[PDB]
Amino acid sequence: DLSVRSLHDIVKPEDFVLNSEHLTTVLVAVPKSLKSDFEKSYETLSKNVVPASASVIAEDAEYVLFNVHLFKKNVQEFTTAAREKKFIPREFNYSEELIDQLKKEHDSAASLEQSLRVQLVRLAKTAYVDVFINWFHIKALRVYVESVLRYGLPPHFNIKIIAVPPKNLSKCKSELIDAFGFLGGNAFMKDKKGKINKQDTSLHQYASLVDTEYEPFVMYIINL
Amino acid sequence: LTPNQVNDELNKMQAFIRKEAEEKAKEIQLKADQEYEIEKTNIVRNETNNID
Amino acid sequence: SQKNGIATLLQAEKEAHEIVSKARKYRQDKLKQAKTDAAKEIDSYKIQKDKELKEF
Repeated sequence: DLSVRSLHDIVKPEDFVLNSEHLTTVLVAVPKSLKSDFEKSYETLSKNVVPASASVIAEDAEYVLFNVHLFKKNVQEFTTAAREKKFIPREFNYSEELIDQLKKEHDSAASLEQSLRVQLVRLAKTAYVDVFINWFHIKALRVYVESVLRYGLPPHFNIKIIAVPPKNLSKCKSELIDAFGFLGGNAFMKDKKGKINKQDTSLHQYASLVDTEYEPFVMYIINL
Repeated sequence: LTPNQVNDELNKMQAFIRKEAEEKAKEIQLKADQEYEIEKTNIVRNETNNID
Repeated sequence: SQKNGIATLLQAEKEAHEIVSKARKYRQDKLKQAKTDAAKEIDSYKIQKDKELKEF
């Protein structure tokens, strides 16, 4: 789309002339309707407009992109005259450094996104494992210390990880509560199930830093 | 555009190209006449004052 | 007709630019000329003072 775009990959030595300074090239972004209107008008926009220069070097859906060659002084008259007709000039000259730098910007931008994406996909996967080993280290620690706080002695505990098949968690949690619950409270015990996460209330979050609903024995629920 | 108009613009454009070059070249070599004289009198006047 | 119009004009442009180049050439030589033709008057003026001194 033309509104900021200047071409740099469709250059040619004759559709784009600037080698001294007498001749220059102005590009004109012309709506499709207006394409005939430009082919007719191009010569009249200023005096000293080079003959038959008006050709569509590039074309898109909304716009057709023209080149016209003309004298440098006359470029001011040309541009203003172009805007009355209700075209929009896009200014690009054929200085060597211009052509090269825009081309470079496309390339340098593809190379930055490319390198980065490969390191970034790799970095997350490598990060993922480390934070996994570390998450379980805290839970193991957390559970151990808690057990000491709630049961007291012995410091030697019987500890298991039980794999529950998906959607049997609530039924599993209840059965454990009935059997073992008496140990940590014979009155501090109620039936409960599943794990609900909230910021409505702080109850039901099973934690020792904010007030929660007291579980009858140490049980922590891991959702993956 | 049509072949008669493209030859009409072709004679007009190369008329300007030369004319601009000729005009510029004329200011350039005119100034050269002025600079030769001023600077030539200065170089003389300065050192003839030393000799005196 | 695109590379017909461009061509007539490119030939003109290189001939135009060369005329401009000739004038700058002329202009650089005139500035050298100034110093050369000033240097030639100073050393004639010098022995002229010396001549009227050696008489003195």
